[PDB]
Amino acid sequence: MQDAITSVINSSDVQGKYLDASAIQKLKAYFATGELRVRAATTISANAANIVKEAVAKSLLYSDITRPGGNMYTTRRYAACIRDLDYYLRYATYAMLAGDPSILDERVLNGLKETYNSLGVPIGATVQAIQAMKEVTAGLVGADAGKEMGIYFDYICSGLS
Amino acid sequence: MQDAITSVINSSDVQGKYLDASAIQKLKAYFATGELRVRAATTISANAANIVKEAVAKSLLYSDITRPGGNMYTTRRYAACIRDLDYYLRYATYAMLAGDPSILDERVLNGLKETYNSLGVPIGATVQAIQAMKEVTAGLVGADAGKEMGIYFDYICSGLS
Amino acid sequence: MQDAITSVINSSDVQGKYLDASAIQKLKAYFATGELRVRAATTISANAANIVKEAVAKSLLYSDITRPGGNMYTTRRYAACIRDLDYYLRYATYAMLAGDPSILDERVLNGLKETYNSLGVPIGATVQAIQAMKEVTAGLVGADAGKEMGIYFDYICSGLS
Amino acid sequence: MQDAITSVINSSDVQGKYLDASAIQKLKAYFATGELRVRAATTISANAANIVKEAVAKSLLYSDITRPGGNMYTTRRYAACIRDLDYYLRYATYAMLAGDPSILDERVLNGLKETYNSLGVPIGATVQAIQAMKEVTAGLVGADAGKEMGIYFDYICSGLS
Amino acid sequence: SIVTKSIVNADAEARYLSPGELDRIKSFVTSGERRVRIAETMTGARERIIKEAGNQLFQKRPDVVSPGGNAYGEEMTATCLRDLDYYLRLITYGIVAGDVTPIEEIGVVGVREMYKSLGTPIEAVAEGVRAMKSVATSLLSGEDAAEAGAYFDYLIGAMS
Amino acid sequence: SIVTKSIVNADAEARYLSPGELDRIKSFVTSGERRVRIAETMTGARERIIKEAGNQLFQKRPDVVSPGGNAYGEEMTATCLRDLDYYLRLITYGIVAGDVTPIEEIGVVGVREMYKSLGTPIEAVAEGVRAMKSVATSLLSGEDAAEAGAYFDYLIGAMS
Amino acid sequence: SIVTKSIVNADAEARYLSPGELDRIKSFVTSGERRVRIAETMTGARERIIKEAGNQLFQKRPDVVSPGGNAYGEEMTATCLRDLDYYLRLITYGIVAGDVTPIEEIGVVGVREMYKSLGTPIEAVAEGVRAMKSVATSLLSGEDAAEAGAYFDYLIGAMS
Amino acid sequence: SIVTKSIVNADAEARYLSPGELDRIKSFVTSGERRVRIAETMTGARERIIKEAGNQLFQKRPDVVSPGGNAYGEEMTATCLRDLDYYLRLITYGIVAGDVTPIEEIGVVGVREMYKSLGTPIEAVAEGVRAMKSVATSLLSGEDAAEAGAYFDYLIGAMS
Amino acid sequence: TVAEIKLENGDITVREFIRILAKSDVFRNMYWTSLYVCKAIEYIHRRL
Amino acid sequence: LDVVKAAYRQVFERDITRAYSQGISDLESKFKNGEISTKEFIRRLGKSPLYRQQFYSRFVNSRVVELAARHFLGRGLSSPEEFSKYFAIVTKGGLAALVDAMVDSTEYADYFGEETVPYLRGLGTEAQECRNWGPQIDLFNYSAPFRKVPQFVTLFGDYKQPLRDQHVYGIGNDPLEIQFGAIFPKETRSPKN
Amino acid sequence: RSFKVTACVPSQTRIRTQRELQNTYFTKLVPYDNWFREQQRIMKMGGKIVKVELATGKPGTNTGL
Amino acid sequence: RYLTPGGLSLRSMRVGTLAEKMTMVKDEPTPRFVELGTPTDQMKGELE
Ligand SMILES: *[C@H](C)[C@H]1/C(=C/c2[nH]c(/C=C3N=C(/C=C4\NC(=O)C(CC)=C4C)C(C)=C\3CCC(=O)O)c(CCC(=O)O)c2C)NC(=O)[C@@H]1C
Ligand SMILES: CCC1=C(C)/C(=C/C2=NC(=C\c3[nH]c(/C=C4\NC(=O)[C@H](C)[C@H]4CC)c(C)c3CCC(=O)O)/C(CCC(=O)O)=C2C)NC1=O
Ligand SMILES: CCC1=C(C)/C(=C/C2=NC(=C\c3[nH]c(/C=C4\NC(=O)[C@H](C)[C@H]4CC)c(C)c3CCC(=O)O)/C(CCC(=O)O)=C2C)NC1=O
Ligand SMILES: CCC1=C(C)/C(=C/C2=NC(=C\c3[nH]c(/C=C4\NC(=O)[C@H](C)[C@H]4CC)c(C)c3CCC(=O)O)/C(CCC(=O)O)=C2C)NC1=O
Ligand SMILES: CCC1=C(C)/C(=C/C2=NC(=C\c3[nH]c(/C=C4\NC(=O)[C@H](C)[C@H]4CC)c(C)c3CCC(=O)O)/C(CCC(=O)O)=C2C)NC1=O
Repeated sequence: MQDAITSVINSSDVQGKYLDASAIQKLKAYFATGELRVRAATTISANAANIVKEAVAKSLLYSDITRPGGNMYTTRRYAACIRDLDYYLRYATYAMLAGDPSILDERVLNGLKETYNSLGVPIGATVQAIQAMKEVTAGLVGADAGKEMGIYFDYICSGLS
Repeated sequence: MQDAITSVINSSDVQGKYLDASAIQKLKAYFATGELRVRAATTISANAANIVKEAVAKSLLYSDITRPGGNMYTTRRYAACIRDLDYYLRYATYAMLAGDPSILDERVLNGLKETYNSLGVPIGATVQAIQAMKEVTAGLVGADAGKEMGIYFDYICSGLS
Repeated sequence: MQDAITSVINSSDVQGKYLDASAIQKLKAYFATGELRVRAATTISANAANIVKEAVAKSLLYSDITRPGGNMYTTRRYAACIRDLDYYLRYATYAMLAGDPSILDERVLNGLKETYNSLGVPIGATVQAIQAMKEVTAGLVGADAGKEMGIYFDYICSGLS
Repeated sequence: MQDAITSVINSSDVQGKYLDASAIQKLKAYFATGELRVRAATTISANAANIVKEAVAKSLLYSDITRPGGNMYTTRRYAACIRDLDYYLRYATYAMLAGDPSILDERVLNGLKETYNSLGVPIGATVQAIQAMKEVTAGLVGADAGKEMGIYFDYICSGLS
Repeated sequence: SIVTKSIVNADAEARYLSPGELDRIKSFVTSGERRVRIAETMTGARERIIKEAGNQLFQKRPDVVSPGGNAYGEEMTATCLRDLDYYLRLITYGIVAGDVTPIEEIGVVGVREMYKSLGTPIEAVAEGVRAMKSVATSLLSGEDAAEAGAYFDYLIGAMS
Repeated sequence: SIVTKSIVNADAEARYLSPGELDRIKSFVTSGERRVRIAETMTGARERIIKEAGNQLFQKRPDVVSPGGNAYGEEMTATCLRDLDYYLRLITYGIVAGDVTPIEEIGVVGVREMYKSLGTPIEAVAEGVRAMKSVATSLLSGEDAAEAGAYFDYLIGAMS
Repeated sequence: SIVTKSIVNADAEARYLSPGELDRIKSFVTSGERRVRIAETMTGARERIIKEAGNQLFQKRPDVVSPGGNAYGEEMTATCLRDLDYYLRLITYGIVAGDVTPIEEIGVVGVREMYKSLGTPIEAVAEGVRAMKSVATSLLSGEDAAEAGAYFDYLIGAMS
Repeated sequence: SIVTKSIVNADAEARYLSPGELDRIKSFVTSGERRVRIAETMTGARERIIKEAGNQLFQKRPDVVSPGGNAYGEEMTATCLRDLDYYLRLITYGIVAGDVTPIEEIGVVGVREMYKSLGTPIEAVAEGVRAMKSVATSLLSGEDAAEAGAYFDYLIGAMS
Repeated sequence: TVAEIKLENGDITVREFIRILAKSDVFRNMYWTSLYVCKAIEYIHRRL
Repeated sequence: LDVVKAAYRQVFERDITRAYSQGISDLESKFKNGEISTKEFIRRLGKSPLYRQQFYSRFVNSRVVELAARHFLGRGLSSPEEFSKYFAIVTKGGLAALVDAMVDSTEYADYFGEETVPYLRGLGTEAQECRNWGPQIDLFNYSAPFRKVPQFVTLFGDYKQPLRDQHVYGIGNDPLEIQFGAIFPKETRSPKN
Repeated sequence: RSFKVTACVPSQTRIRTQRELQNTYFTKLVPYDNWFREQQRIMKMGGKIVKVELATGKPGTNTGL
Repeated sequence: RYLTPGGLSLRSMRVGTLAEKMTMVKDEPTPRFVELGTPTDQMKGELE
């Protein structure tokens, strides 16, 4: 739940002392990179229905999985697969705006073995969808913002496998 | 640890009475089909390495799970999975001969839902593979013993979940 | 959930094919016995307090499972036990009428073996109850429809044991 | 731990040939005399306490070594020798069913000689006890089964001496 | 049974069942029809075999009956005759089971210190089952009373 | 030997052999004259099977006979036939023993270690004893080949 | 890596980081820029190595490509170039790490059980990675081909 | 059939057929039930003969399915299994009729001018039915495979 | 039934009928008294 | 005699000579001779049919490896690779190889060695780890052979996982989803927890 | 098959861990199947095997454990 | 309205209710030598 601000003032609360100059320097390291994230979080929010559109066509479409016998065959399953991908963009922008992958341990990595195993979701196609989604996102957002966003995409698929 | 013989012994022991005529009818039913199971337990233990490379190649290979991301992408995890699946064929033909699924319940089926959710394997692809092991054995020892095998494969997949 | 028509659609949907001449005789064997099963259900429901009466009269009454040192003894636990036997018969009406045991595996066989160890009621008396319910039913409905009702009786007994 | 079955297999393999005609006649010699060996075994397994009960009363009791000053004056020692004598009958039974002293050679003989002299056990008092016990079993089992009883109790009596 | 003792021996070696073990189960079910004739024969002669073997028990050992012993009481012998019937409950099981596997965990495991606690002599039971054996070998033919007497005399030495 | 498996079973619990176990030996000894008659059909037809099952092998697996294979050349395939001829010889030890422990301690303890180094495909060896099974069972009577086919059958599964 | 292996050995003796493994690690990390421009050139020419060692394997082992072998058919021999694509991909992880614990945890520890369960000969892969080594030493310069060629030579020892 | 071949043998000499020829009809029809039992298990195992005898053919002779050969390609391999599938239909036809004459009147009049024109080697198509003989006799029992194998031998005898 | 005939009259709605159902002693005995507290928070949250 | 009392007490968790009147008596005689060492007396006890009737055929193979380590090694499993070494031995040769791979280990002979009995190594007798602090003292209790679901592998794998889907207050606060009843995994009946 | 062995195995850790020292130079029957894992274990501690003598087993069999 | 993911394995991972969840049958077609052998006319009467 916490961010780079509320990890510093949580860890400096619990020692009992006030905010000191070793911890304010950690806040200024977040405040120097804060302007980079708000430009990064704006452009993904205007293209959330289009990053998902291209990345499904990057790795998922015209496969076994799109075809019958695969998993995303029925229209009912298909939309869901966009929707079960669209949380992975919205929660990754929240952790990019936070500067901490503490949202991602908390909202979007709880059942993520056990929901997907108890629904017939293949894990190995979701990890292949996400670095197909990371490549089009870092192309859309830039080289500098792409590696900060690239931590929180690779935080998800490492916890998902 | 019980047989289809000794369960009729034990269920006529908690009541404390002797062997009734329907209890001897349960023992004469098992003695009548006694030689059928031993003609199957030779032939399945003959081809115990041939079924495990057939049912895996039927419903588990060339999917995404052998591809990276999935739970069969490692050579540590391919050889663990054949070790995970040789146990299901070996304990079934143990339970074929005894006529009792009590061997499966306290040797295989006790911690199997709880380890598989802990290690993060697909239960849905395992229960695919044990059900893929059904029609290979049904097409090997004939339809009579295979339908008698199918009560003990469908006790495994019922007890996985 | 699904029945004999929905499953053979869903067996032929996930292959991607149409309804071939190898699946129409699965429907034609269902539609030939379509008039047989509807007469089978309408004599179950007219006798449904007597099939559950004659089933316990051969197994549970005048034994020492209804002794004061017994599981059945308090009348809270009796009226549950008739009702826990009501729900085995009424869903067995359904699966015979559907032609597929999938409604049994969703609601009756949900967690029933793991509730019973958590309660302490015996399982070995319950298979004696339903197999006493099977011999009452096939005499009442008829030796044709008692055969197909005997499958869905023993499918519960395969899941309890 | 080899058998008359196996020693004619082992002598046929240290040559490296098949089962010849001389190897057949050794085997049919075993199968002709093997039927009375099982009938000899049931009697000595039945009277395994009654034989040792009067074997000590013939030779051990009311002598110097069960007197004070003797070896067997302690109740540990008198319990040990009955434990020593029940093993000598049980292993000679195991030598009787195989028909060879190779069962008697591996288990019991390698440590009786040097440790009875280490523990002060009189071997020269032990040997007439067990060859009295070889006399009382021939009256119990019959004369024709008594001769091959007499050749392995001699093999113990040669190994002690 | 002989099936479970073939299985849990072959489960500890983590292999399948050997064909040396698979003829053992195959010859067992062919000879199972003989021993279930014995189980109907022992069960029908149940009420006869208790009272006469106890009658031979009393003349051999009167210490249970006499005062100073345990069963000096008109209820206290009635639990003794039920206790003999508890063992013939087991003897007809292992004849059908083809082993002494129902003799073991129901009847013989804790009996050396159970009877030490209760004050009954464990040696005194060992002739009562032997007096039961001498009547049970009389009603049965000798090619079947040899094996049915062999299940008894396992338990005789296992008591003492 | 099925006798030796019973001795180590009864020695490991420090007890005599149960009458369930002695019934197995009594069925083994009275069938032992039948056991030698199984081997005499196979010894007298030893050269018939190996020349047949060589040709049964080399149609199903001619990757061996083609060059680059493990037994290429007529000096090598004579050694491949005596590797078959050991296994027909060993089965006649295992039939008359009753157990599979002469097949084990002679042939299949380290057979996945030797044939790994020797370069031969062990799946072709498991084909080869299966090619040896189909002709040798047809030479026997069908009741004797039910028991004798099982000693063939453990040699199939313990290969691969 | 080596840095894991130096910690894990020093953690087992429960001391601090020794002057020994302070200088193994420092000599590793000042060679860290040299190994990545070794490992880039493998990934920079991954389509040439797979095509050349694919050309080099199938002339050495024509039993594989010929029908009845495992990689037969245009879908199956495309998978054997993919089966070698992983092992070239793993070697670049081992060159960067400076050890073979990327090779060990991903591509070694269950190989012989898997390739027996797939039907392929195990030693035919051991020729192919050895043929993959013979085109990788022609890429690099001489003093680096001894370093990167040792990681190929580890993978041969896991197979055979 | 032998009924057709004996009517027209008696039709040219224009009299009623002899009891020496009528008894051959009587032995034909009384053994008529057994020959349908040979055929009706081959028709039920029709797909699992041709897929393996084809794969035993291309493994034994690889130049046919190799490119440059006649049966190269997934279409040409499929039509060169129908050329094997057609003969399994006629062998099941010859087993029912009792004689080789529904093969001689259908399958083998002009094969040496058919496959000379089509380009396939006639020696290789005689090898495939030899692979079909070694598959189908293994799927049949010990006694009945000899009478089925003679019609397999006539098909190889007509091409060679 | 005195909770029930208010619904059959129309004097209460169904949402008021569920509240007057699960405040009874038969619901309180079955799922509150005979359970752990945070089990019984979760199970009434599961049903309603 | 009180050594061979405690050797049964260490392996079989209680004195089954005193309480069940049974134990193989030929093995004590080779033990009391000084013929076999105390390492061998454990190992020939571990391959006995008394052990596999008591601690091998009643449990899952993953539960046996956690239960054998508390018997012979005297400690819990410390690492998931150190579990996974011993679990391959159970598929190799079953019980007789598993007790062979653990009693002949260098973890055994460094600590117990040659002529002493194994003793369980609790807190205070040596330093104890922090990774498996929970299920080690839980394994050292007498209620250890009734934990049927395995302890270590359900949490050695869980440390690499993210937070598993359950109820927020533990798995015992999560009812089985059926039509009625409110059944619960009672944590005291069978330790799911 | 089993054979006795006289071996003296010092520990080389009892200075560190401070345990009760058990006095080596033992004699024990090690069986044939378990010996080379136990023999290699004497080499890892650097102990010196003095005498190995075949107690029981009759060296040269092909069957019979 | 909702259910716990461990509870969906209890409901729908059975043997009977698995064909609606994932793929199960995967029918191989007629092999191409069989469909090359038919005369593209599966029925004929008098013209036999
Ligand atoms: C008996 C008639 C004579 C006698 C014997 C006596 N023996 C012992 C002690 C031991 N005897 C053995 C021998 C064996 N143990 C075996 O397991 C086997 C193979 C089945 C054999 C041959 C051993 C090893 C011992 C030592 C073990 C122990 O003592 O517990 C004693 C006890 C000696 C003591 O001081 O403890 C005695 C008294 N004594 C007699 O009266 C007879 C001459
Ligand atoms: C990163 C670690 C890793 C390994 C080791 C690995 C092996 C691996 N090899 C496979 C197949 C294969 N691999 C081969 C390989 C070969 N054929 C030959 O004869 C040659 C010797 C050889 C390679 C040059 C073949 C033929 C198959 C297909 C097997 C089949 O479908 O029957 C498959 C199954 C198909 C699939 O991938 O879906 C796996 C999982 N996969 C991995 O992810
Ligand atoms: C005797 C009863 C019994 C069984 C069955 C059992 C299984 C068991 N399976 C394991 C792992 C496993 N089981 C599987 C199996 C599968 N995962 C998949 O993706 C496939 C769908 C499926 C097989 C086809 C895999 C891949 C692992 C390894 C996971 C890992 O190493 O992290 C482990 C952890 C040990 C290890 O990973 O080395 C155990 C203890 N234990 C037992 O005691
Ligand atoms: C179809 C879906 C469905 C299922 C699975 C269902 C199962 C079911 N059967 C139950 C109880 C019960 N089950 C029995 C069992 C029996 N009666 C006997 O006396 C015999 C011993 C035995 C059967 C022959 C008993 C006695 C109870 C009451 C237990 C108790 O109140 O303690 C309970 C516990 C309910 C309670 O006790 O409050 C449930 C949930 N109800 C359903 O709607
Ligand atoms: C029932 C009597 C009967 C026979 C004998 C028959 C033969 C026959 N085989 C043909 C083709 C063929 N047959 C083969 C067969 C083979 N190629 C090889 O090299 C192998 C040796 C061999 C099979 C084992 C091939 C490849 C063709 C296609 C010829 C081509 O496309 O060049 C064709 C032309 C296309 C067709 O109709 O299939 C005929 C008529 N047809 C019949 O109705």
